Amino acid sequence: ASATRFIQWLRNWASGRDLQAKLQLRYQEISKRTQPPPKLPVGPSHKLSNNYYCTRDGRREAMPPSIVMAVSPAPPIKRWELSQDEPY
Amino acid sequence: TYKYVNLREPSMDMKSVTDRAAQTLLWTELIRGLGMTLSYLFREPATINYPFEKGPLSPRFRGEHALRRYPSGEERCIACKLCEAVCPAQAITIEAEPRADGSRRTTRYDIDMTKCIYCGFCQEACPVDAIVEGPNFEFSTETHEELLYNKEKLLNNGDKWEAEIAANIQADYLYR
Amino acid sequence: LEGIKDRVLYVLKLYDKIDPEKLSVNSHFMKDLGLDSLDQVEIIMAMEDEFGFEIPDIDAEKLMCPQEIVDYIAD
Amino acid sequence: TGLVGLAVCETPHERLKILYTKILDVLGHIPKNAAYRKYTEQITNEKLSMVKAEPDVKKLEERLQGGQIEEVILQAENELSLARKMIQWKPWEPLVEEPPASQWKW
Amino acid sequence: TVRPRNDVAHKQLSAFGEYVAEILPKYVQQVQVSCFNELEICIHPDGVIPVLTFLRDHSNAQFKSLADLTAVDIPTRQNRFEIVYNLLSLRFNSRIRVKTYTDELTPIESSVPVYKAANWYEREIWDMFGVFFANHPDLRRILTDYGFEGHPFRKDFPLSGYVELRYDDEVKRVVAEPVELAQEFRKFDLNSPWEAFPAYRQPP
Amino acid sequence: VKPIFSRDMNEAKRRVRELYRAWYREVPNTVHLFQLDISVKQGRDKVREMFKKNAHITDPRVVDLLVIKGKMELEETIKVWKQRTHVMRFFHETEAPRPKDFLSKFYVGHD
Amino acid sequence: EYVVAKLDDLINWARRSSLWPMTFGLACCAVEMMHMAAPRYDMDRFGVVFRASPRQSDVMIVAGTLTNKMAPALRKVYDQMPEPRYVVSMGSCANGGGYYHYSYSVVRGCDRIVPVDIYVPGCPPTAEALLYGILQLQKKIKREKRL
Ligand SMILES: NC(=O)c1ccc[n+]([C@@H]2O[C@H](COP(=O)([O-])OP(=O)(O)OC[C@H]3O[C@@H](n4cnc5c(N)ncnc54)[C@H](OP(=O)(O)O)[C@@H]3O)[C@@H](O)[C@H]2O)c1
Ligand code: SF4
Ligand code: SF4
Ligand code: SF4
Repeated sequence: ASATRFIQWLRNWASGRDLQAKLQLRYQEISKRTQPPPKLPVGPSHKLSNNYYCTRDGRREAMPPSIVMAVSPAPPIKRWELSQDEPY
Repeated sequence: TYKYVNLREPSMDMKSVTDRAAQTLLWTELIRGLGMTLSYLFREPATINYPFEKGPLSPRFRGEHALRRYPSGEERCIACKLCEAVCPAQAITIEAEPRADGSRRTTRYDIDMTKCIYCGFCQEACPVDAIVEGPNFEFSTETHEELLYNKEKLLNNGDKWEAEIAANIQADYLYR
Repeated sequence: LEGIKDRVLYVLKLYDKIDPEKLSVNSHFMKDLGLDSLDQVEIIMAMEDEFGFEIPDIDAEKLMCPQEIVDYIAD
Repeated sequence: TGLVGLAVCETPHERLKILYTKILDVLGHIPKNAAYRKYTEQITNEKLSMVKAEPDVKKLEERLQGGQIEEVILQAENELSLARKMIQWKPWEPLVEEPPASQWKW
Repeated sequence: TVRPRNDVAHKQLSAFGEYVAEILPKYVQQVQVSCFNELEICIHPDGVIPVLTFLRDHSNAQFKSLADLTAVDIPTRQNRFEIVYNLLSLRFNSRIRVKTYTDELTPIESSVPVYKAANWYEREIWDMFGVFFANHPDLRRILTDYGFEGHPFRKDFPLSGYVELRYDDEVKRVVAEPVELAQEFRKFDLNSPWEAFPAYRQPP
Repeated sequence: VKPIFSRDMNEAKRRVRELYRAWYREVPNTVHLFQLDISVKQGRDKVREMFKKNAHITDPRVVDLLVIKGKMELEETIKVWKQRTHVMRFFHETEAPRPKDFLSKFYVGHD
Repeated sequence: EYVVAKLDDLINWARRSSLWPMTFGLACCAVEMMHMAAPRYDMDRFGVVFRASPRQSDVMIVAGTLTNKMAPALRKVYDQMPEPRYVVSMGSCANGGGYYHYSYSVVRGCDRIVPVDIYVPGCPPTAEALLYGILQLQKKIKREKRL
């Protein structure tokens, strides 16, 4: 038999709940040809006035200072508590 | 945020010990392992019969090299060598010459498939949009000579795929 | 004593680097026989392999004459 | 009780106190004017003052160590080996080795 | 302002530029460099083992882990190779670089007793660069062929190699080696005129 | 004050003598256990042509580095690794070289 | 005659029905090779099985990069293969070196070691394009074994 009604009872019986979310799972809500032609938004630039590269430095501060030739490198990495969602 | 893996011996006395001992005297977990495979058999196989059904693809896909042209004839490529410099495999070879009538175009244009890792930089570095990557797989050959594409002669044979190319480029301008 | 003088002389003549008339028993490989610097290392390797391989690098400098090499191998 | 690593799942108090008192004697053999003796002493005595103040406290084990009390002892176990190696091969007191050729900028 | 990255922990990390320097050996320290919350220390080749025993199990600086053991090949200097020991602390959460310098053919003091992972990276440097390491157990070729000539990275020899082409010729089983012909690599002469950056140019 | 690699001046030559002694005894092992290929006599001649190229002894560091290199390329066949006659063949047999002459090289095509 | 010509078609059909491969890994290609096993692009629908069987196998699919170290390794395998054998170069590395063509350690595309019958062009050779490593091979079996 290939009828879905009787088979869906068998797959639900043999370990765990199934029915919904199939193996193929490409029936509904799969949009073909994506969408109607969209307009991509512009960032903090594009709009004129006060768009100088003097303000937007990017690659300017890069020169390495030569140093010298009790102190820690950072405050010590404190351990985090166990997860609230699942203890174990 | 610190999860744990080990349960540290869940069995204590009588009820919690014997059921854990049951899955070693008899099996049960083998039957539980059988159960997941049983439900997996009854659900339909997700298979695609290749010569009749085809696998899902994108509007912007890279696989086959073909150079496009304008609607009123005329070779779109300009011989900037721009696509040559970006090419990470250094696959695309180009010799430029004037076409004796003012216009600056191509003479030699070999994109060998012995090289090229199908990265699609030449598709995205071309200012004139000459090389557009056609969604094709049908190019398996017997020899190297049959595989490596010659000076435009096999690339302007990509005009046979230009009906798809002109439709698929409608996702490129104003990106996706 | 007789075996050491017979086996080593037969092994040296078989190498074909020196003539039988050129080297007999006392004629040294360093100047008299006519052997190269690499040939001295080759002759010492061939002589050790025939009788009993126990030749160190320190004794190789001392082993230049075939009569001295036969005395060093016996001792 | 259960330790994280392969270090034994046990907390031996005062055993940590033995190790820290031992290394103070190790530091005072050859380096005296050197900064290695100066900097290690002000950290170790700072820890010793906090260990002696609070016995068998989880907050005391968390003081600049993070993990378990056995892990803090393991972080001081090879410190005795580091101090002994500093005594045998000593760069803390002398400075005489050759400076390099003037080229380091890329 | 949008687009650049901000730094605040530079001053807190610069304290190590004083701390390790205050130990003060001519045997170790030499020059200290610090930029974008990362420390670069270049150390004399004679001391490497006593340098790496420090920063290991030390109460103030506890690194314990060696992630990278990269080597820089540069022909400009008399000391050709700049071997960089990249260390990572898991207790303090900070990264440090232990740079060294070695010339054409001089052995450095290898960190086999200090780090158990070093030996695999130590074999890699001897393959690619040819820098021999003293007190090393079993120095073997890993990436190179079992009959390979020269050292694969060295800027002295070309990208294509010398024994590149391998035929299955007239001999039934033996694969050919010594043929040196190959397809030409288009070395593009790309280098932009005008210096783009201030605070980098040096007077002659 | 300065690195010496392994030996100082004189002992480095004795290491080459030690290397030649070990490698001379390994050519029967590379024929019977490995593969016949050419000959036992020609295999010993293959050693001589390799050391004749290294006639330029000038530093203890250069000699010792070649000894360490020699204790890997010739140590490869002692503890037998994957070569299978295709690898570990130093002598060129597949390609025929052009002789060094003003009349021979100009006729064929050189420089 | 006509009886012999139709009999030679049956011998060709025996290979056209079933091809059992020894798929070489040693590549990023090897994952796309494993996508043949993946149910979406099924290959066990043909007479092709992922049992491999190195001594028994017919059509060795060389996937991806071949270095100088692996160059004598693949050659000795090809000699141990039965006489009706085909070689599929899978990926741009196996064709002529997609990347690493100008590198010192990579052999320039399989053919210098082992003769290739069918070339699969794509870096990630899509399971669409890889089914030309089977169906186009099956199409190419005409042979014309007359005598
Ligand atoms: N060592 C010796 O045996 C020896 C000694 C002295 C002289 N020679 C000379 O050197 C040559 C060596 O060749 P071989 O004996 O090694 O060749 P072979 O192994 O006998 O193979 C001959 C091949 O050539 C093709 N062929 C021959 N005659 C043909 C024809 N009339 N039409 C179409 N195809 C033909 C066959 O292909 P198909 O099967 O497709 O037809 C066959 O595969 C000989 O010609 C011989 O005269 C040899
Ligand atoms: S393909 Fe495009 S970028 Fe390349 S030469 Fe032609 S026009 Fe220029
Ligand atoms: S897709 Fe990439 S590798 Fe291929 S020809 Fe274009 S730029 Fe070169
Ligand atoms: S062709 Fe592409 S995917 Fe295949 S091995 Fe080469 S780089 Fe990897």
